[PDB]
Amino acid sequence: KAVGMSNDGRFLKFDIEIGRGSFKTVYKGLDTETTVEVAWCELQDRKLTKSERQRFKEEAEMLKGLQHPNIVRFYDSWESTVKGKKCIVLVTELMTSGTLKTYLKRFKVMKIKVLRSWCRQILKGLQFLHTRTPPIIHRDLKCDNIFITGPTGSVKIGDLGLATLKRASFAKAVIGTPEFMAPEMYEEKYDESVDVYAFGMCMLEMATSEYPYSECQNAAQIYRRVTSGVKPASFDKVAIPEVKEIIEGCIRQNKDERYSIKDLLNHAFFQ
Ligand SMILES: [Br-]
Repeated sequence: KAVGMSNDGRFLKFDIEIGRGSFKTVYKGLDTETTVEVAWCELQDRKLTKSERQRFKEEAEMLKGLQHPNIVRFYDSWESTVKGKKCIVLVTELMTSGTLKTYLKRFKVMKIKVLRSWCRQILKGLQFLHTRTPPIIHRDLKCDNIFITGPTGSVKIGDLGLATLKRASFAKAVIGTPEFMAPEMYEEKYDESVDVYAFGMCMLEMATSEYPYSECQNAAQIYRRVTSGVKPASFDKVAIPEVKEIIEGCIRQNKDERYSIKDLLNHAFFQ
């Protein structure tokens, strides 16, 4: 049934595809030690630099020991080869129910009581990562990497291994839907506040049911609006005055003017 193994043989690869990217292919896995299914994701190694390659060798060990209700479990990482393609396999907790992006497409408008519930859980996980020693910065938090455990269940934060491959200082092709980014990401100088900006945009997408800066055609058009202080058109479509007020304080142009995770958890909306 398998088409791969984890060298030590703790988990094996199957020929069942779930997700796809420009560098990633997600297949089903199975832990032999705990008899539980996992996510086998191959990452083409040839595309990765030596500077980012040695990071994976060090970051993975730290990600292994992390345990949190709102964090997708990281198990192992190693370099792999199939036929003539070099790759790196990330093995993580399997998420079958999907993401927030698929939920927002499936159910259009999201309810207020479930929005409060999930956003709090995102902040619970974000606080966890920042309170680690040394602190962990997500860098690339978006709606399609916040995974649901069920249709009613809690949310978990994923793509932690993929986070170091965000490549903000890198030039990428103009294809598909352009991704928004924090003002200080383009300069590689960032901290905890970069995840707050990402959260504010995530809550915006959860409330308005649409992708921010959709009026723009390319990423450069988004850059001009983000760096100058021009907010997305969807921001005005927020019905709830309280939710809009929280978003506004998270998507500030200056990183020093943004709310802290502590402030958002202590906020009246999140009880
Ligand atoms: Br990952």
